[PDB]
Amino acid sequence: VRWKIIESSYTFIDPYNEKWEFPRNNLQFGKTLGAGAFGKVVEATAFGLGAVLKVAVKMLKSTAHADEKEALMSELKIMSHLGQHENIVNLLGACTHGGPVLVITEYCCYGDLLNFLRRQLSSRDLLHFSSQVAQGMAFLASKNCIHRDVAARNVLLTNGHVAKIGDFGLARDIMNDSNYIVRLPVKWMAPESIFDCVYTVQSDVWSYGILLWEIFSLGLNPYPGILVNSKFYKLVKDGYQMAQPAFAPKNIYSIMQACWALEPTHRPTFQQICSFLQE
Ligand SMILES: CONC(=O)c1cn(C2CCCCC2)c2nc(Nc3ccc(CCN4CCCC4)cc3)ncc2c1=O
Repeated sequence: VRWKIIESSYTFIDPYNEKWEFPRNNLQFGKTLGAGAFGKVVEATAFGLGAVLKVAVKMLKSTAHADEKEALMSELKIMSHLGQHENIVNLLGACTHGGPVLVITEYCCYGDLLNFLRRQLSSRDLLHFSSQVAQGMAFLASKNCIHRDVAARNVLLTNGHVAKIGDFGLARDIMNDSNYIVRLPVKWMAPESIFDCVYTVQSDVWSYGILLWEIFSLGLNPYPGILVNSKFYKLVKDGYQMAQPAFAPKNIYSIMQACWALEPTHRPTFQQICSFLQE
């Protein structure tokens, strides 16, 4: 679904600090980048932030009620508490008074990784995206935070084509995206998450392996030509794994295979992945 802080790094608190408040009159809205069922994000210019800056602003749609306004405040609260990292879309501000709740984050000018992969690209660039995402994920794991939608569509590229992850669950067009199965991104999910609804850092690691396959296939849909149905679930349960992508060095495919261990404890950690990638 969306990002979640779990217990045991140690979790002292379950996450609004008004230090983040920014005046909404100092934002000018531009184009819409995307929207979900209850949320949307627009690009904006913010004047005097922290500096005149292109930023992304997340807000509710008209269709949202108090339940959704709370999920948005709850996302703002998680973001305020995690702290900053180069490979996360960072919180910059919020407007929680004088109007609808606005959450202000870094704008990533190159858009999403999936579309970038699909549109020259070098092997070193692919390895960098892979490392950048792994670093963001190790950061989250170090904060006892689970992502639960790791996927190329959910990695953004900013200046220097540096990759960032973020919690885009409220602004993700889920209802009109057939990769979410009546709604879960099943082709990216670990078996324990499909068959037991269990979600852990290790389940995120499985999804990371799927992301790697997307990157090194240059954006193929996972499990090419295979429909999500009974046969699909039996395959993954029975240990079926996608073939090595055309642009993956064998050592990178070995990371995927490791991420896809059926036993979650036999999967690597994100720090181990970063370490191996740096080598
Ligand atoms: C924590 O809250 N932040 C988010 O939800 C953000 C959402 N999205 C997005 C995450 C992906 C899903 C949508 C919001 C962002 N997209 C960009 N960059 C971006 C630029 C261009 C495109 C393409 C725009 N066009 C596509 C067709 C018509 C418009 C997409 C993303 N920069 C930041 C964010 C968030 O902080």
